[PDB]
Amino acid sequence: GSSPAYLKEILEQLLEAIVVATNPSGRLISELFQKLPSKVQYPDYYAIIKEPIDLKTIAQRIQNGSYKSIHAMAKDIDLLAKNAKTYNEPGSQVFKDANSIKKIFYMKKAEIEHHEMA
Repeated sequence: GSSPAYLKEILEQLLEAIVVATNPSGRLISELFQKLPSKVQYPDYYAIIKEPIDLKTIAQRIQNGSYKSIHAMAKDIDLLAKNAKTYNEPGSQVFKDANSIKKIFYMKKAEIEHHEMA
């Protein structure tokens, strides 16, 4: 089984793929997902979203050793995207970027596993 250090490297690879990704315009897809919305500016968000999460939290979990599997990080990516697609609307940039983050994450997860299988 993967050591904590080996797992950390894998999770860091997955996170980096998300945070460096750009749209055609050159804008970072991850920009609005790094930190949760301000509680002062978005009290509606916190009334609506049961378990908020951002990339800062996910990064902290990677650094602290709180994930014990890749699947555990995947569940948090699912949550991140689901929340964004609940608060914002289909066709909005945040909604689109949430789906983009999910695609980037799952593609990289598949690639990492594929390499492990030979």
